[PDB]
Amino acid sequence: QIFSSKSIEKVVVHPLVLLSIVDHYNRVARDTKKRVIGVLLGSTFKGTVDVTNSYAVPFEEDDKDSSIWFLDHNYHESMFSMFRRINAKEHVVGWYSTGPKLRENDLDVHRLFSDYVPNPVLVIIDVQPEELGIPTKAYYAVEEVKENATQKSQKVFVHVPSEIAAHEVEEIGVEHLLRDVKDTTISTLATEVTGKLGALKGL
Amino acid sequence: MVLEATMICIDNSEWMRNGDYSPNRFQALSDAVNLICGAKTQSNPENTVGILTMAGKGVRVLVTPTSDLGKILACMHGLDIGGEMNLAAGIQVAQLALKHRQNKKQQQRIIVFAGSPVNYDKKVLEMIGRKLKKNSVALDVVDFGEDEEGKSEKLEALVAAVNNNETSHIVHVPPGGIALSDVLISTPIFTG
Amino acid sequence: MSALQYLDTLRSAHPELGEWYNTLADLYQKKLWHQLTLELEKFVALAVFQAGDALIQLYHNFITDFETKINLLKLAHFAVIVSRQYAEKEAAIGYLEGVTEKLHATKENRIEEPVLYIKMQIALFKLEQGEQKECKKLLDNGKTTLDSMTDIDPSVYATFYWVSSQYHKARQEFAEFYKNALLYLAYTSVESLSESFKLDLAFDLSLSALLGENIYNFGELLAHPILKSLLGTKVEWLYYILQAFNTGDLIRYQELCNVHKDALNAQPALVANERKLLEKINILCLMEIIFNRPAEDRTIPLKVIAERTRLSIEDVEYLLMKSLSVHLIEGIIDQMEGTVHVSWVQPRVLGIPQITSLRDRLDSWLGKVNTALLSVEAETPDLVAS
Repeated sequence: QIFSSKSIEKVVVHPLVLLSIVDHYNRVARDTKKRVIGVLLGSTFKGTVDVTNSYAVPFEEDDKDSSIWFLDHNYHESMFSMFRRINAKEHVVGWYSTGPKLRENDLDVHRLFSDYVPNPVLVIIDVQPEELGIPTKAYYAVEEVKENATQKSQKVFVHVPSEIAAHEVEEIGVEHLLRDVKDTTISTLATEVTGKLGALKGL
Repeated sequence: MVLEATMICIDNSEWMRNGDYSPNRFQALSDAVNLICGAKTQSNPENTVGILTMAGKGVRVLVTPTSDLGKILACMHGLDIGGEMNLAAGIQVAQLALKHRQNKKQQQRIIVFAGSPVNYDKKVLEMIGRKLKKNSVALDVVDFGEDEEGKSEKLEALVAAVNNNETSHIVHVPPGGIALSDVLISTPIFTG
Repeated sequence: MSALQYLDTLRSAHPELGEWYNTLADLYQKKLWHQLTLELEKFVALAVFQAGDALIQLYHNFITDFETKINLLKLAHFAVIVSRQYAEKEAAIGYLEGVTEKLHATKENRIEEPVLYIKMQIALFKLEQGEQKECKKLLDNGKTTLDSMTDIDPSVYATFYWVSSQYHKARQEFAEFYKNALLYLAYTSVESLSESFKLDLAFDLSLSALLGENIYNFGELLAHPILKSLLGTKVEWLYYILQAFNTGDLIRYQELCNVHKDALNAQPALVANERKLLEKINILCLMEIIFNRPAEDRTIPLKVIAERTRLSIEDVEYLLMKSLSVHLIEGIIDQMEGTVHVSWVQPRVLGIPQITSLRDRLDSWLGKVNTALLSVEAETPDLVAS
């Protein structure tokens, strides 16, 4: 009866978030291997995190000392107030990271951020995806008490399912963007055989 | 006015619980930190002020830089004083917290409050100051309390290792009934 | 009466610690309380003063002044160390109740952790008095309090699981002692303990696991270094018995018992429960037997189970339905040919050789996938070009 914090069952990531994050990475990290960090805004319902909007939150991390990471809260709380004014329905839900892999300081970022949300979600988005799949991977910190006595309670990020769905307006905009490429005349089999074959390449 | 990112490296060791300073050393330091936050915010609304505790079970960052004076006051009111200050680890985590930057254009300034004797080798302080010099982080050292022989020399050596175009100063506050805030007001810390 | 005068009197009493008393007095005059608590932790850890009432008077005349400024968990630790030194347990219980009432009067948001700590020490003290029902009530209340608060000091978990363990030991509940003390060794660092208590706790935990009903996972037990601390002692026989249990070797356990008949006779707990651990080791032999087989041959005749278990048809079936009923296993058994269709397979305990075997298997299935993909690619050209 200790886990009264509603476990995060799934996270739904919508396009606008990904587009904003990609533009942030381009503006801040087009020609550098620096990662770009930000804050995720939205509503959580029945264990599902609706990540509606996100905004750029400038980030530095020393290329020599990974433990050191320049992010500040002034603009963070200012934008909380300003956006919530604009849209009172939304509230902060998480912080996103633009990169292929986690880093240890992601844990302290999560710790500092959880002061704003009791259940924050860390989403890693690969700005340049090479694998065939969803470019987003969701995480939330869990205090795992290892059965070994000599180690204190360590907070470990636990993967949560992440999904991509687009609102009717976002779906409209996406198809308007994707007409020059996308395929709707594919007879369902071509799609299913392709997906099975890709899965075989996976397993 | 210059945009500055300041992290107030607050000690939480025993040597602020002495009643000799003002009515209480810890209360005087809390008032001084609040006044410093107010002055820095008044200089520019964009200024960032952070808080760190050197002593205890380990150096903990209570409030990484922020301008919400409410958060700063709340965290100062909820402080559990104690421990032996870790000046080396304290300054390392102070660099960790001054690289807590939204606006990359702001400057890095460390304000160090030294109330307890420094049991740290000169060499370690010198290497830490040289790392700060490489990182271009300004360091302000506030030496307060009873002046035990050796603490002042170590602090001055660290300041010299960090001194860069007179951007780092050392302030020695003699023990007395004079409030810490009054002395800090006249120091170059506020004038910039 | 001034605390400084008390410190001077004790300094006169014990010149050997005059320097430490001078440091303490300097901290007091300089109103230095927390590093004073650290030096006091060192002072109490020095077992020199563990014999005498000097520390009781020290608390009464010194720490009452710092109750409002010292971390509450450290205050609880000092109060418990003091309570341990009272010859009369009822007086210590009253003292603990008084300090809990003072902490409640303090009215802080963190009173619950040290208060739970002290309450659990009081419950342990009544356990030493045998008042089991009050101990159980306090344990339930402590569970409730732990549930309501998070981010607790791990020492609180450690001490609570310690006292609950002793509770279940007095209750002779080997299973719940085993679980709670495993939680303890999940929370309480080994290096902090003395080897004597390490051996004692290892002995008790191994005995509980042997007698802990429904507990068959000896891998974790075997893994913890407390048992490695048993190596080189008079109780290596018990570690060997545990290894035989984990290996399901009925014969191995047989000569282990035969060699150590005296030692097993030296402990009445094992003598009376012969049937129970006999059944347990039979079942472990059965589970490792099924483990040896692949998942493609989870049908096994009852006869082979008998010879491996040396145990009769009716009793083999009894053991099977028992280890299927306990949710240890899931499966079906066919009597007509006398075969056991287990849907029972586990996943753990293997080494470098099984890693190399999985290497061979993964190379094999990579080849299978390769031939499938090559068949697809050879079929495509005549068919996608139309």
